[PDB]
Amino acid sequence: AHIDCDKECNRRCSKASAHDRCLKYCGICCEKCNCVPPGTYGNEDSCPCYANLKNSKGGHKCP
Repeated sequence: AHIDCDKECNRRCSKASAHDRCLKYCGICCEKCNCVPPGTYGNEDSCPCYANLKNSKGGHKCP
């Protein structure tokens, strides 16, 4: 089922300069892979669904 990547991301970038560009972006990445890791770090591994989610350049396209 769909997870609250918005309500969750709301924390990831709860105080991020781009509280929007971040969340928003997550609002999409979520669709790509319903994964929301804690804070920000290697934790990604935990949720590769979104981790593996990168661009062509090979950089984290998602926040």
